[PDB]
Amino acid sequence: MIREERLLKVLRAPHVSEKASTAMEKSNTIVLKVAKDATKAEIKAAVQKLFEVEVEVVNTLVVKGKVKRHGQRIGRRSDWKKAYVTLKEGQNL
Amino acid sequence: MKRTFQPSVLKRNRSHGFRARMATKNGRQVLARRRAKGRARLTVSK
Amino acid sequence: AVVKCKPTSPGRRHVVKVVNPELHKGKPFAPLLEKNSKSGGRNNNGRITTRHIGGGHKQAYRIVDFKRNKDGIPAVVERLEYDPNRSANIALVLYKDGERRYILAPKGLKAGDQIQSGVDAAIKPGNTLPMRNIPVGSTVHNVEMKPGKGGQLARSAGTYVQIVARDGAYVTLRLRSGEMRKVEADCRATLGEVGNAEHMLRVLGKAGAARWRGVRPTVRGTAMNPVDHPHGGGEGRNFGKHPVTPWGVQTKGKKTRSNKRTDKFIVRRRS
RNA sequence: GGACCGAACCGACUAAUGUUGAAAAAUUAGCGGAUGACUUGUGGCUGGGGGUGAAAGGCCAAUCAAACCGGGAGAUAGCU
RNA sequence: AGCCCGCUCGCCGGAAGACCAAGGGUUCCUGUCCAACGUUAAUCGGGGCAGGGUGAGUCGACCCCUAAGGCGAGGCCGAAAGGCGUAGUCGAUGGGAAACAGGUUAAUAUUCCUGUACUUGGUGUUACUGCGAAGGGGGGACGGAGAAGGCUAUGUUGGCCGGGCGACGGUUGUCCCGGUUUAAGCGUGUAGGCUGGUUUUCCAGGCAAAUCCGGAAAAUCAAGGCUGAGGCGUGAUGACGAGGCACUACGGUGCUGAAGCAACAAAUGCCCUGCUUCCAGGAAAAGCCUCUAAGCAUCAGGUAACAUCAAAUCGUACCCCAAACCGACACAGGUGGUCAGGUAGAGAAUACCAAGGCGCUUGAGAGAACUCGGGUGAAGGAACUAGGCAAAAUGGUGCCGUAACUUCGGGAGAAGGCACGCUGAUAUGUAGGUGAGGUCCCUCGCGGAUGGAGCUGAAAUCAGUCGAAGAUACCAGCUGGCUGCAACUGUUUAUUAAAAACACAGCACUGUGCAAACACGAAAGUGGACGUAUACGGUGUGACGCCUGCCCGGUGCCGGAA
Ligand SMILES: [K+]
Ligand SMILES: [K+]
Ligand SMILES: [K+]
Ligand SMILES: [K+]
Ligand SMILES: [K+]
Ligand SMILES: [K+]
Ligand SMILES: [K+]
Ligand SMILES: [K+]
Ligand SMILES: [K+]
Ligand SMILES: [K+]
Ligand SMILES: [K+]
Ligand SMILES: [K+]
Ligand SMILES: [K+]
Ligand SMILES: [K+]
Ligand SMILES: [K+]
Ligand SMILES: [K+]
Ligand SMILES: [K+]
Ligand SMILES: [K+]
Ligand SMILES: [K+]
Ligand SMILES: [K+]
Ligand SMILES: [K+]
Ligand SMILES: [K+]
Ligand SMILES: [K+]
Ligand SMILES: [Mg+2]
Ligand SMILES: [Mg+2]
Ligand SMILES: [Mg+2]
Ligand SMILES: [Mg+2]
Ligand SMILES: [Mg+2]
Ligand SMILES: [Mg+2]
Ligand SMILES: [Mg+2]
Ligand SMILES: [Mg+2]
Ligand SMILES: [Mg+2]
Ligand SMILES: [Mg+2]
Ligand SMILES: [Mg+2]
Ligand SMILES: [Mg+2]
Ligand SMILES: [Mg+2]
Ligand SMILES: [Mg+2]
Ligand SMILES: [Mg+2]
Ligand SMILES: [Mg+2]
Ligand SMILES: [Mg+2]
Ligand SMILES: [Mg+2]
Ligand SMILES: [Mg+2]
Ligand SMILES: [Mg+2]
Ligand SMILES: [Mg+2]
Ligand SMILES: [Mg+2]
Ligand SMILES: [Mg+2]
Ligand SMILES: [Mg+2]
Ligand SMILES: [Mg+2]
Ligand SMILES: [Mg+2]
Ligand SMILES: [Mg+2]
Ligand SMILES: [Mg+2]
Ligand SMILES: [Mg+2]
Ligand SMILES: [Mg+2]
Ligand SMILES: [Mg+2]
Ligand SMILES: [Mg+2]
Ligand SMILES: [Mg+2]
Ligand SMILES: [Mg+2]
Ligand SMILES: [Mg+2]
Ligand SMILES: [Mg+2]
Ligand SMILES: [Mg+2]
Ligand SMILES: [Mg+2]
Ligand SMILES: [Mg+2]
Ligand SMILES: [Mg+2]
Ligand SMILES: [Mg+2]
Ligand SMILES: [Mg+2]
Ligand SMILES: [Mg+2]
Ligand SMILES: [Mg+2]
Ligand SMILES: [Mg+2]
Ligand SMILES: [Mg+2]
Ligand SMILES: [Mg+2]
Ligand SMILES: [Mg+2]
Ligand SMILES: [Mg+2]
Ligand SMILES: [Mg+2]
Ligand SMILES: [Mg+2]
Ligand SMILES: [Mg+2]
Ligand SMILES: [Mg+2]
Ligand SMILES: [Mg+2]
Ligand SMILES: [Mg+2]
Ligand SMILES: [Mg+2]
Ligand SMILES: [Mg+2]
Repeated sequence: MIREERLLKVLRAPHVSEKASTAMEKSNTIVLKVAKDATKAEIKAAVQKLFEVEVEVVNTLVVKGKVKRHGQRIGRRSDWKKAYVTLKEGQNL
Repeated sequence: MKRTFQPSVLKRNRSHGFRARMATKNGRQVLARRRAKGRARLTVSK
Repeated sequence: AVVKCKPTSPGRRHVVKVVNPELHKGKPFAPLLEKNSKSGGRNNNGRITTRHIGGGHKQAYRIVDFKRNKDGIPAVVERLEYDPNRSANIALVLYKDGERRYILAPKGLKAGDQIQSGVDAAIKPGNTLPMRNIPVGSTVHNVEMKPGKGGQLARSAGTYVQIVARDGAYVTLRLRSGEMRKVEADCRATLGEVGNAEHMLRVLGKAGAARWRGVRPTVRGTAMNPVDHPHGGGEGRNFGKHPVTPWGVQTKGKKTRSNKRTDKFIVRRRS
């Protein structure tokens, strides 16, 4: 069993975009920003515990951060992990 | 025409990378010199 | 059989092949093979230490029994095989107990022949005995220099040694070089001459054929610059110095043997 | 078959062009090899009086009758 | 002028197309801006700014396994630093489980969705049950060339289905246009390739053991096993599908949906890691199969079926004959692998096209000299010039014909000559290739024999016919004679020298008896070589033919020693 302490840290934010929206209303899939070191197993456990929904499967990818200038002052944004969480049919969030 | 620089990341790391430098006392002296000078980049290691 | 190629191309005009129909056409006996990767004549410093070595065909090493120490047990020659590692052919022999080994193929040996090693062996080609038990005057090959060490002398195609004398613990051998040499009488030898005597009649015929055998070109010293070789230099063809090796030692008559340890065993030098 | 003709591929014999170039070695038209001592990818080994060289003092990062970088070092300069 | 849309034109098409690895790193997509950047303008951009975008049990990495090689506990060696190396441990460019078709995004997809699969492992049952390795054996597991036969990708034509009936003479037909596609998996075990099978007994082998492998001897039976492209069936009452219909936010969404066959041609792909043949004789280790040891004994473990769970992590956008990589540039350069349609063609040459992609990021005029790249040229024809430099010329296939000389192979495509388009006939399409239905047989199947419809189809001869010209374009040898040098194919001064130089097979001299000489190395060691004088090193000469004379005073080397 994954500690609840751990599960409470792994989900960071919902991800809002046209693709995320289409994923929700076509494939019953929610898109999350999750902790960089979160595994598919942890992500599944967290969503089922914290959002109280049945998860079919988690797909994940690492987004590489862009380089961005800030008044002639350059800096690289952090890489972050995105999770496409497919909910079982009948579940809603 | 074929120029002298033909990049291979594997070859780069094996020739000049951090672990190659640490492998010998002369390599470790390179790192000491570069730290002393205050280089932002000690080696080719990415 | 020695066969001259017809001159259908300049590279073929002078080729002379040794075609032996008796040699196994199939693949070698897998349990007795090992890999043997090439050196390019470079040592463990990665430096060339013997020039003119490189390339040529890949070759597997055949484990050849030079010790011939499996005594009392007869063996039958299964087949003769080509061995790329040496000038002699080799014979796959099957011992009565089921063991297979390779041996140097003596002259005359053919598939079906019986061989044996040990003191009680018969005096027939391919049989191995201590030279104590071999008649003086006999022709032998694959001769040991130290008891139990395995054959070191007379292994190349068509070579043999003559046992000229036995005096106490030692026998005197006449080697192919002409040298008269003493060896302990407990040293084993195999009766007969090494086979494939026609080996020396081969004519490679072209530059490429030497390259297949992993020999790279020799550049003459006199073709070089002084910085490269003692013979180097000159406007046109010049020489005008005593011939030497690349390292400056005289190379036409100067003797280089220097081994006081083994001098006692040499009854007479080759010349 | 280090055979022949000929593309790919590898070379580089001639000419013109170009020479503050399109290019710090090329382009165009022709040219040689093209199953071999062939060619090529990836990785590896050889280190500077050292390597490697089918030998031209060739090549060793556009650098070679002794690489490059740092040091002895403000070498020395009866010369400008 | 340069952006977008449209119509036309031109260019590439063994690429100037499509895609991988590498290398790069957001360049990708959308909106917005045009200062700078872009060799011009720019409303455009690989430019600025903002937002979005990369979804995996099966693809790759990681992982298991090793090659060259690296490192290397102890160890050996070395003033120190260090060198070398054993056990080991790393190291791919190689070996090792498994997924396909269709659909979808502005931008990902073998990753998402739909349909249909497959692999490995952990649990739990149930039944049956000798399991067990750091050890043994097998396998994995291997070259070059050649030739076929069987196939498929693919193409062509016919049939079938849908559409058309023509801006100008003709075109309801032997007419025109388009489509005619469908996977892995599963079942079947074919063309063909290889191999005798089975049961006993015995045994100096495989570091011990072995029921395994090896060896020996009988008996018995002769077809048993293994491998295998493709086809066929199923997958698929599906998917896709030319069009049509309804909407357009004039970008394109929604709905429906015909035929979906056959013949012939056919790879450089597959069967094939095959077969034949040759000498230069062609990795390793694990996974995998099998054997036992110590050990464990109605246990663990093994095998099979079923159920269940798991298969993480990282990569995944985009560029790659390049404006994104290597070349300081948005640079005529360089960059490994895969795919490869039509007509003509021997062809991956070449011409024109397809799919697809582009018109090369200054234009507009003008129509001087001169320069560059080309076209043609009266008469002459090398008179040019250092030199026929450059140009012009030759150029194909078939048949005829072909000298000196020669190492008997050559020289030779020597030289030189003739034919060559189209139409018709032989023959409404021939010789040949392919092969259906039927027929009969059968050890009734992907079978055998015959049969020969249909399809495909050279080459020749004869007769005719058009042009100045029929290898019509592109493409595509100039030829011959005497002679120096080097035998030859090769190699070389990256970037002014390709040669007569280097190498070379062959020859000779010489050293070298193996802990070899010799070489790298204060050394240990290593190469020489897991070679052994028919071998190895050094030196000179340089195929082959005929040959290689005299001098040992000098210098060297070898030997002698009173
Ligand atoms: K041999
Ligand atoms: K030579
Ligand atoms: K000289
Ligand atoms: K040198
Ligand atoms: K010279
Ligand atoms: K000279
Ligand atoms: K390489
Ligand atoms: K130097
Ligand atoms: K450099
Ligand atoms: K346009
Ligand atoms: K403008
Ligand atoms: K991993
Ligand atoms: K498959
Ligand atoms: K992708
Ligand atoms: K581009
Ligand atoms: K003008
Ligand atoms: K020609
Ligand atoms: K000549
Ligand atoms: K000559
Ligand atoms: K040349
Ligand atoms: K040369
Ligand atoms: K003399
Ligand atoms: K003398
Ligand atoms: Mg999924
Ligand atoms: Mg992923
Ligand atoms: Mg950061
Ligand atoms: Mg040599
Ligand atoms: Mg020689
Ligand atoms: Mg020279
Ligand atoms: Mg000298
Ligand atoms: Mg002279
Ligand atoms: Mg002189
Ligand atoms: Mg000297
Ligand atoms: Mg050739
Ligand atoms: Mg060159
Ligand atoms: Mg050219
Ligand atoms: Mg050619
Ligand atoms: Mg010179
Ligand atoms: Mg250079
Ligand atoms: Mg110097
Ligand atoms: Mg000083
Ligand atoms: Mg000064
Ligand atoms: Mg324009
Ligand atoms: Mg084509
Ligand atoms: Mg990459
Ligand atoms: Mg940017
Ligand atoms: Mg863009
Ligand atoms: Mg501008
Ligand atoms: Mg941009
Ligand atoms: Mg895989
Ligand atoms: Mg070591
Ligand atoms: Mg140690
Ligand atoms: Mg490993
Ligand atoms: Mg690999
Ligand atoms: Mg894309
Ligand atoms: Mg082969
Ligand atoms: Mg077909
Ligand atoms: Mg081919
Ligand atoms: Mg992609
Ligand atoms: Mg441009
Ligand atoms: Mg370019
Ligand atoms: Mg290339
Ligand atoms: Mg072309
Ligand atoms: Mg097109
Ligand atoms: Mg003009
Ligand atoms: Mg002209
Ligand atoms: Mg004229
Ligand atoms: Mg005229
Ligand atoms: Mg004339
Ligand atoms: Mg004249
Ligand atoms: Mg004149
Ligand atoms: Mg000319
Ligand atoms: Mg011309
Ligand atoms: Mg056919
Ligand atoms: Mg003359
Ligand atoms: Mg020559
Ligand atoms: Mg040549
Ligand atoms: Mg040059
Ligand atoms: Mg040149
Ligand atoms: Mg010479």
